[PDB]
Amino acid sequence: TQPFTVLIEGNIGSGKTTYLNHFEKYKNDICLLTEPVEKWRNVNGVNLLELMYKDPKKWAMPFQSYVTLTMLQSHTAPTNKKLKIMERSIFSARYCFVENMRRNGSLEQGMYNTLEEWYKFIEESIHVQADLIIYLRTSPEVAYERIRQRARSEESCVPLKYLQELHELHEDWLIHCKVLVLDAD
Amino acid sequence: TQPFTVLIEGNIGSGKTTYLNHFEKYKNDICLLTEPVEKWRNVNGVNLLELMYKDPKKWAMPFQSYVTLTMLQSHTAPTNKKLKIMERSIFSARYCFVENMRRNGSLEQGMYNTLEEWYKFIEESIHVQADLIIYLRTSPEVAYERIRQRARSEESCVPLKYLQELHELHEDWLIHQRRPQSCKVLVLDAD
Ligand SMILES: Nc1ccn([C@H]2C[C@H](O)[C@@H](CO)O2)c(=O)n1
Ligand SMILES: Nc1ccn([C@H]2C[C@H](O)[C@@H](CO)O2)c(=O)n1
Repeated sequence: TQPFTVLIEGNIGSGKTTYLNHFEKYKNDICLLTEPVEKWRNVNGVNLLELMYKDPKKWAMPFQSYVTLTMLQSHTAPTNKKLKIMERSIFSARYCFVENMRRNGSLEQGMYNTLEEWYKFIEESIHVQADLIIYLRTSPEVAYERIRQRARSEESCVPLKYLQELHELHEDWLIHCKVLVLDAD
Repeated sequence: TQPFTVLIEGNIGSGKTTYLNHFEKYKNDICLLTEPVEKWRNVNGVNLLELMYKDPKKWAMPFQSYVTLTMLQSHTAPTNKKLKIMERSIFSARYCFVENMRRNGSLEQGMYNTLEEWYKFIEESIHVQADLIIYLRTSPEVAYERIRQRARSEESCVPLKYLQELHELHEDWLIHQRRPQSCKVLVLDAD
């Protein structure tokens, strides 16, 4: 029992937070689920996001596992509203962020495989509500400027190359469920 | 929709496999779920059990996460039989095996916390069927002997100290009732 669901997808620095704020005035009639970064930063006093960025070969696995969980919690969360808008999803976690961490060697085969088994079990047990994806398409260099533009201790070591990798993965998934592409440049 | 469920608990080398085999002849009327070791040994060609034992600080986290999943799959698996018997459970994973890996330093705080968030979400979303626990109570020394008397596998180098740690945790849970079980425990002398 889930309302019409829109997912906001795009690279780091694609303006999703700014875009999602346009909907804040409609909170009375729309279910607005911000990406649970605050959950990730305080898993009982542990900042998994910081640990992942600081040491990905060690922390990519637990971090992405906790991402999967929190996204699943958002996807299945109860609301009486007839429209739901989600910042990101279990799908970008899987198809972009986990895939990239596998490709750059931060997730070893067995760790990726464990994450993959969870996704399979989720998809087999739960139909995940996804009616529309709004893809905030950017160029990696503009995304880079947006990250530096905002003070975020965690992401302040992310190379342009990493953003390029995440860009191509969003392109594969979303270009190469209805997808609406917006020029977020 | 799950039948009456019995969970077989106890240390490594407590004789659970031998004990579960006594029920094999009753497969027609009982749902028999062996501990999914074969799944753990072959996660797309990856032996997570071997990797965990060889390098626990690296592999305890993904291993126990996969344990959680496979146990959950067993707990929720469909059967038309009116009795189900399970070798181990999500509860021993949480209360003994994960707790011990946390205490010995193989699971850092953040990794333990991630595993714990999954357990919470599972208990809040799914009532896990558990009607009876049969505790195959052994002494660590006997559990140790059983391991060293059988064929070599991933387990075969676990120190006696590790088995003593797991023993006390099974006692805390199943005898002291210091973990939130609320379930009848039948203790058997598996020595
Ligand atoms: N599946 C995800 C989702 C988000 N992030 C990171 C990218 C940003 O740095 C931050 C906020 O979205 O979290 C991530 O590594 N993996
Ligand atoms: N949660 C669990 C369950 C089992 N095992 C191990 C103990 C045995 O060595 C092997 C087969 O039971 O798996 C484990 O490390 N963690």
